[PDB]
Amino acid sequence: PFITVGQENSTSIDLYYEDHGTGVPVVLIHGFPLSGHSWERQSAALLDAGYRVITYDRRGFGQSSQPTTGYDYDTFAADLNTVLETLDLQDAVLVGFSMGTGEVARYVSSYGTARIAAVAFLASLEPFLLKTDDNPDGAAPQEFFDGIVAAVKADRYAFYTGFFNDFYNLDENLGTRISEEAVRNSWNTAASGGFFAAAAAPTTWYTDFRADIPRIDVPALILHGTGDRTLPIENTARVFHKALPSAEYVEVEGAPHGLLWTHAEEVNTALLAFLAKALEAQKQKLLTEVETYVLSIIPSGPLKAEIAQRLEDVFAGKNTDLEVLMEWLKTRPILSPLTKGILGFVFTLTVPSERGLQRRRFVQNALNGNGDPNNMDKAVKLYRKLKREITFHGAKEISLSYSAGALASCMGLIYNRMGAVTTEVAFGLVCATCEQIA
Amino acid sequence: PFITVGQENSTSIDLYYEDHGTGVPVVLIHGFPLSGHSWERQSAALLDAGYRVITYDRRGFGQSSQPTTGYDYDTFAADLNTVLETLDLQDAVLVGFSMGTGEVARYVSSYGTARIAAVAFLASLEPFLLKTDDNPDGAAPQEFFDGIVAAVKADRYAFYTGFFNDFYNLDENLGTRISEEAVRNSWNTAASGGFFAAAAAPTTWYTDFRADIPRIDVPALILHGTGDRTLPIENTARVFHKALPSAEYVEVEGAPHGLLWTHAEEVNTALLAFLAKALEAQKQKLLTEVETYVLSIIPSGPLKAEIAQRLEDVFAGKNTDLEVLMEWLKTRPILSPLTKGILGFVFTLTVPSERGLQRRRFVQNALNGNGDPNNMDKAVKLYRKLKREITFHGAKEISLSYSAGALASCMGLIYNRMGAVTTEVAFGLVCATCEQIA
Amino acid sequence: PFITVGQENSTSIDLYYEDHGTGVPVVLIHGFPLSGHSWERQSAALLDAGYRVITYDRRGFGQSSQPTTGYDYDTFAADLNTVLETLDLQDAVLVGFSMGTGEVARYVSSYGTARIAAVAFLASLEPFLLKTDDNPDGAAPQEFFDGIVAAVKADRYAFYTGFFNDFYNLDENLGTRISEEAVRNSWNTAASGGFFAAAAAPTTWYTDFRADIPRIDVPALILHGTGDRTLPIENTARVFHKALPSAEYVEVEGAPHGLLWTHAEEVNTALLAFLAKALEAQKQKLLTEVETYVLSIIPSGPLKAEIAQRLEDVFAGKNTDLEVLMEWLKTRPILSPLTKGILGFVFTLTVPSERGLQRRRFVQNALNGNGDPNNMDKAVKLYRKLKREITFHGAKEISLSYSAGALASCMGLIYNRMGAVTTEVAFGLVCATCEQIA
Amino acid sequence: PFITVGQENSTSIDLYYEDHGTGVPVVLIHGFPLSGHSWERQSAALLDAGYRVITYDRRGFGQSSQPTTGYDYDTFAADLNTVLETLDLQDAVLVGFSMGTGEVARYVSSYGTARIAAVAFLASLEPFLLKTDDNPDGAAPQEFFDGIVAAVKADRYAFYTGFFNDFYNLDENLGTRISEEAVRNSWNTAASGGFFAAAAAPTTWYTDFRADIPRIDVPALILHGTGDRTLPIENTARVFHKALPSAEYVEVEGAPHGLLWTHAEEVNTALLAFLAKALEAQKQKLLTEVETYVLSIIPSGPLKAEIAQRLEDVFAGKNTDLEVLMEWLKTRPILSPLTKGILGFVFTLTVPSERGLQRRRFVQNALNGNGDPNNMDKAVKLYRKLKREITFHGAKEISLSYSAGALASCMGLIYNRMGAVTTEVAFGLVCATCEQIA
Repeated sequence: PFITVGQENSTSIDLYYEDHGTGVPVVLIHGFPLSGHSWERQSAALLDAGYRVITYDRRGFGQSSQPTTGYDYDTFAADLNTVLETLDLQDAVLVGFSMGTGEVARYVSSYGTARIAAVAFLASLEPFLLKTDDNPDGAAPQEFFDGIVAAVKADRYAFYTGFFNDFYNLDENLGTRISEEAVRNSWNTAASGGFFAAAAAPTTWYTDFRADIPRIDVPALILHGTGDRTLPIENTARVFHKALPSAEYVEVEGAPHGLLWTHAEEVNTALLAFLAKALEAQKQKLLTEVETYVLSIIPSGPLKAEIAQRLEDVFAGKNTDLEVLMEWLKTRPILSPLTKGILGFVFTLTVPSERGLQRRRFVQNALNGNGDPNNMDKAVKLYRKLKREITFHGAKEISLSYSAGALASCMGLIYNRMGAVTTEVAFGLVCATCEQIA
Repeated sequence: PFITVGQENSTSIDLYYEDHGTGVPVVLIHGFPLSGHSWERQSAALLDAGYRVITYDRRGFGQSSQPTTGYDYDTFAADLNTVLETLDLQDAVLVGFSMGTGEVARYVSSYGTARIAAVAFLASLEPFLLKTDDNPDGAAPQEFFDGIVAAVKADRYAFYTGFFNDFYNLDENLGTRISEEAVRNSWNTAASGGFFAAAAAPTTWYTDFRADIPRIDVPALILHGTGDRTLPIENTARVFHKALPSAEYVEVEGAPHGLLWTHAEEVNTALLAFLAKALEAQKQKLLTEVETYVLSIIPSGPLKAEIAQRLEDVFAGKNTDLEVLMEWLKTRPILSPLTKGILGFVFTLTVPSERGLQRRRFVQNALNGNGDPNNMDKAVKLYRKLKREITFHGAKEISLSYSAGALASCMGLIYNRMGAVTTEVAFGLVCATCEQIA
Repeated sequence: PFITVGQENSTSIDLYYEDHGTGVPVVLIHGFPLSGHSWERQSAALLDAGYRVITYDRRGFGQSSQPTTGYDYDTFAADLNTVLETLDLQDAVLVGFSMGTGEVARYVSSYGTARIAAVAFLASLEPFLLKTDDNPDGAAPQEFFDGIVAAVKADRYAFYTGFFNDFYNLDENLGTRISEEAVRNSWNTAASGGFFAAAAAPTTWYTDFRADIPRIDVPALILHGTGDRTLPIENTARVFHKALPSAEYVEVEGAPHGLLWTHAEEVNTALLAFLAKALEAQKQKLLTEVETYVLSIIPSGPLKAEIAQRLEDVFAGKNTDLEVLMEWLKTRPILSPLTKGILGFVFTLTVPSERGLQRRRFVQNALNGNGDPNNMDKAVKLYRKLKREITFHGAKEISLSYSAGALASCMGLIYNRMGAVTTEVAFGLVCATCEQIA
Repeated sequence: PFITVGQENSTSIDLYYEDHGTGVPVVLIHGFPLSGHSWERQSAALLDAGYRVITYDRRGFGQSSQPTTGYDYDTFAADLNTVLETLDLQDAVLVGFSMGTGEVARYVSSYGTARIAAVAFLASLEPFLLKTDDNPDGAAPQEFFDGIVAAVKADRYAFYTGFFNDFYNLDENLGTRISEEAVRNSWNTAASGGFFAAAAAPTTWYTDFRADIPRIDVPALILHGTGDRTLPIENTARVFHKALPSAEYVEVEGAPHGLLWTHAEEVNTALLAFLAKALEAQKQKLLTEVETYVLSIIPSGPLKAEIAQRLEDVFAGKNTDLEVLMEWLKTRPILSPLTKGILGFVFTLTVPSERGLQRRRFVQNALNGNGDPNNMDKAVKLYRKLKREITFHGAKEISLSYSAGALASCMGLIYNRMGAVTTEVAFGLVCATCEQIA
């Protein structure tokens, strides 16, 4: 599986990637000098949780092409962008490691967070590795990194065995956390990378990410090992935590750089917990926002109280039957025919349990909107535009330039054949429909 | 004449209606199982008085379409809503009878009173007909209403002759209050209705309106016959009066259910009296509305209190001389020239005595608006729409699409004796002029 | 509700009709000289059974326009055609009465039975009323009918009272089966018809339908009253039964012509029973035909036996859960991935109980068909054509000119968004898909 | 350049006008009997200060058409309106001279000051020239003006030489303040005017503007010459100042009527000072508005406070060196590269001192935008639209319909000197660029 992301002379820059599972897209960005297959312990856990794991090999590493140009985070983010755009991910999760944490930071700070739901930084490079007079929180001067570069061009293969000695802490974890077989393969992966890439990659480690940090507006997770030899914890995560206090901070005791394998159990537990927590918060933040707009059409009374509980009992996840709901919604005294349709429309999008009902008829008759030929035509012009939309705020703004009858008819288009459009965009119409009747 | 209010399969649910006369819109809603033509005696009196009679046929009755769905007051009110919206009525009058009294209450409790000036409940269903343990004030248990439904489904046509026997009290009024021919027509009307409508209509009689009663904020009239056999007065109007004491209560002695025809002379007298009283209340309520917008331009001080008194002493009908008003209005130090014109313009329209003398100039120079042909042209374009306009909300709505300079010149047109628009639209200009200074 | 079906000089020929309920379309064609409202006892029973009742007024009768041309069964069938085409009915039921039985016969013999599922003849005219030397089974010579025509032009209104005297047998059923009120309305309906229509309609009674009878290839029901005075049972249904022995024959004892009201209970019971029986037979005749083709792809073994029972337990109507079925279908040893998708596709179309499952994934991956760009394109060309198709035989023939992979991909289009197309057309693809793999 | 403002028979009434410079729109209205070109000394001074000079010729004078109807101030103001509306001026300045002062006064009392920021009356006609019994403060009786009309109709050309003798005071200023050549051109202009215009114009001089004076709510400037022979200062400006005390009053000593040329130095100083005061209130509120959008890209912190100070110290006009600014902007840790370019782009547009030196590089690399052929192509499509635009609000709205990458690249085109739009439009790009990054 490849994705063309560039062009070099006569050759085309293609990246190897894998696409597994179904659900919330989770992008795993590996680090130096491994490939996407180094996530194999994290991949298994994410697939069991019900996520969609998408891993790719960075240019010059793994099974991807090996160019001699474009080795900077501005290009790396551009490659990530191309991957996200081609695969068309919405509300995805970016998880980075080593060099991968830089790609996550650079993408959010350059391409925004229209497609991103949450981020995770495992053994990050942030905020700065280069120790200068402007930033004493560095780990080493440029003379150190230059020694590494000269070492790779000297003997790239021999450099690996020494690098992995501090990567997994073989003087501490060999035969314990990581077998001798696992070390050999990690060497093979590094050896199967680009010769020019491994010599150019370290020159990207001392890149300044200080300008990229405050552009993070999504729930973040900063995780780092205490026994990390390659990336000193005191020069990375500690000052990063100060720059982004809102991010969940987790230190793994006695964990090397490659804590993806050694301390897999600790990382996998903390990562799945963060995702289960952070995505639950936004899923619910759209539900209470919809509930706000939906209750703004219901006249104050006992029903406005009753409708809220039937919603809350659904928003929490308590089992409820639609037949009783759809019937109880029909036999409602205060509610107008128009608002019965809107409530029924919400109830279908909020319950995983459809109860095996094809569809209801009282709402279809309610969502007609007086059946005006010019009004139904204004509903299909909207329906084509909502399919191209991705965000909640995007769906609401577009569907606010149409009449209330048009929105209802447009809701009818979505009610019979959904969908196409997605639930986040679906709520954008509903929140717009209830807002127009005010 | 039809108004589309719904949709059924391939067919459209249309309602037959009539629009006669010019003046204050009066909407007459018939009851079971007649049509809009049953108001022909009340209509005639309203047409002679100078009102605007608007009658429509309920779905499944009269000349309207005959659907098999939506026979509840929420649909009945929704249909009523669509009718009011299409004709775009402001400060209209709702008169209900039998089932029609239910539609008025449900409309007010669901769609508000933005278009309603006053309401009237003739032989009401309110508050409840179904006699249960929670409400002993019912007229009969559900087994009774179900017997009627079963009687209709047996032979709806044979059911009519028996129904009309207690409807008009033929053992008391036949040959006296109502001829046999008029009864024949009432049968034909019932026979020309929907078969499903007549079988679904009785199930709406025992609807609870107790939650809708206190939502009535417009002047109401509760009228009922003492000899009503179909709707016992002790189970309807008597307990209805306790829930809404503010409503004018009038009993017609020895009057049956169909008192629209039998005691027509009595009903028309009580109804015309109610409108002349309730609208007089609103005429002055528009004057206080003008006072509201006009005082929002006057600076806080002793004058803002005195001006309110100068307005109220005129609005009530107390005798006042223009010479004192026009002179005292002229020699005011703090008030700007613009607000002098608006105050003078109001003062000229509310007092009948101009004395047949010259015109004034200080108001004329402010309301001239500099006398520019294109500015006067935006005033005559306004003048062209205001002579064709009838309502207060209509004049206001139109002159808000014009420049601030245009409003001044248009107020000048009516003051300078060029134009001659109605009193209600003139205030629409004033309220719009005062609205622009905000 | 009107349907334009013709043109006369400056005027347009429109027909009044009603469209109620949802389900299998049942067209009720009234007789002379009533309207569609005369089905009001049959309409109520059909609406409770779950059918879709569609009644219309014949040209020159009821609320329909009253032309002076086109009074023949060739035109009457043409009008029926226009109604069926405009409403777009599929697998509908034609029920005729008096003159209406002729319209049913003429339509089937001229326009085919592409839209017809079953027919019913209540008090038929078939096969011939005119008693000549060629057909002694007539009821009267032409001199009799000519006396009627002269009687109508003499006094159309007076003719009705005498006609209804033999129509309902008032000397037998008045005050018993039919009230005096019901008779008055039937008069009103006849009086509200076309003056020229009532004088031209009888000249259509002695029309020869002998050439139309053998074109009936659908399940039929011949019903007639024994006490029918207008249409002698011995001259109609008796010789009709001989011409069509396959038709269910039912005689109602002591029933007049208008047995629609008098013997409503007997007719409604026999009609609902025939429909419940006759449509069950075809619904099942498509299921066993599909089962035949579906089992023709499964290799002989224990599963071919097991798959048949899971289908039969569904075809009968026994409750079954899809989750167990879809999972058991997945974990099948002999079955290829391709055939798993087809079985899952059948299981979704056969159960009313969807169990509240959004959709399955193993079948979507199965129905891909190797994901060939040229093969998926050949699937959408088919999908546009299947929406325009109506019959089972029509769907099969079209979808037999495409590759097996195209059908699978086309089944995928229908699997994600059905539908669009309908189940009868849906099975046409399946039966074609399994047939191509042979 | 012409503006259609009316219609006369087969011909169209067009006015010649000029639109020069960029900044606050200043409309200069000339007087009798010259043209718009008589402002050439004020135009030059206003253009150097950085204003936008807009002059037009009154109907019947200069290069404008010469109709024989519509010679009154109500029409003159109407013409001015059409010009202001067509050009769509916002917060403009109306400056009148001689006969021109009446149009400014006449415009403000009819169309408001929604488009007007300030007004200026040079050698005004206000408040009244006609000496009557109501106003002894007049300049002349009706017999004087009638003598002028008769003098013009006698020999319009000969009238000019005598008129200009008192217009510029040739017996005092000839050869000193104004040459004989300048007078000759002034003669040519008057002779090229309408014959009927010069005979109808004087009849507008004695028009009453007293009702128009108190409607002036904007900062005003009353200026007049003391040695004015055509308009005696004691009968015009002296009593005008009393009617509008809030207006800045400035008398030019020893100045004739035509003080636009003779005392240009005196007028330009007083006019620019008046403009510098009334317009300054608006000048600062747009600069802070730019600052508002610019600060919306800077992350909240200590720098957001320092950057605000760096903006304010430049907007006021305090001397600052770009080398320190561009270097300090370059060596900023928190600021992203993209926002560095925008700040540098603003810093380059706000300081007049380029030092006649080189360009900067850190901004060139930021405004590149990844150098994508399609993103850069969307930048040149914008540049074509921005060269034709004039206002700040106009530039912002257009460049808000393009992508963020295009805006960056478009800012690059103008910065790398591949284009040249105005400062007001330049900020329109910046303000549009900053709004999209949110």
